[PDB]
Amino acid sequence: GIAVSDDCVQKFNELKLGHQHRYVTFKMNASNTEVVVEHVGGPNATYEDFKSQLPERDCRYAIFDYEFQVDGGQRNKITFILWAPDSAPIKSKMMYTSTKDSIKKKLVGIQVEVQATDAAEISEDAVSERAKK
Repeated sequence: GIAVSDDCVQKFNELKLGHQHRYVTFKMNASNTEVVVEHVGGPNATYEDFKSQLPERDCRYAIFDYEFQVDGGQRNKITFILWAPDSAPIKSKMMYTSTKDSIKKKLVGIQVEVQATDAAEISEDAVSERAKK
């Protein structure tokens, strides 16, 4: 069973507790034995900084601290994202789907979950719609 590295939780806690990162992405390590931190986005990194780097033919996990306004007040939603494009190899989708429960349960405090399989499903409009639901 693929493990989740401690650093994943550390970076997540930095985002969740310290508001230190706008987002963190995660990927399987070279040996497919552990989930590891891939990218760390600074507090002022944009939704596009995150989305533009997702691989067309591989899967990723991510946490995005999604900020929006409701009636002029600020809100945030810790959003977990499974990026699993249809064009990824079946092996890869298999690995990331079957490990999804393990990583989510270690990242305590997720408020919103999104599973995206194509460009429209990972659009900011899609995440935003799900975050203020």
